Amino acid sequence: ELRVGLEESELWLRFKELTNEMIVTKNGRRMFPVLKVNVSGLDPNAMYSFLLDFVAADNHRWKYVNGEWVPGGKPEPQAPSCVYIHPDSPNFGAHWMKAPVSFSKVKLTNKLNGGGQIMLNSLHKYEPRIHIVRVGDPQRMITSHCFPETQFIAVTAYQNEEITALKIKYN
Ligand SMILES: C[C@@H](CO)N(C)c1ncccc1F
Repeated sequence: ELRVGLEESELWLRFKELTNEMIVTKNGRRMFPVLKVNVSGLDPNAMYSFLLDFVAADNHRWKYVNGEWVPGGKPEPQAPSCVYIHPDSPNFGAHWMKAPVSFSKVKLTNKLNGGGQIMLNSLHKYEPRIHIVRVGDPQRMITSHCFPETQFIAVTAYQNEEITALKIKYN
């Protein structure tokens, strides 16, 4: 049976209980923590690509008020559908399953300034989602996993000083 498990779930949860924040910049910022998953029950002989996108979690934006995240207005029009191809794509099931799959090079941006970056809206909540794409398949079979532990708000700067501190502590 295909299983995709979140690595360092305990670490993600320490950020999620504060409300997680990720920085977006003109030139794109790598994530901390890094999304890493373990994979079982692929066909070790088949070839697959791994894709990552970010699903808008709400029909409103957020604001940090009196040390609390609160609904902060109506949303902006949704960010363009940005998909990151894991640089090991395409590869054998055996490759994907032998060691955790790390998305360490993906960059979050608030400008469509190219470079395979993911465009997000500041002060909007996103949930990372991994797709597994079987190569050479006439049915173009895809599997999608969502990682609710990894929810965060895109920010141009940290709002919660505890998040700022957590990021320095564990990174
Ligand atoms: C929560 C911590 C242990 O305090 N832990 C599970 C960690 N896991 C991965 C990277 C860094 C970590 F520190």
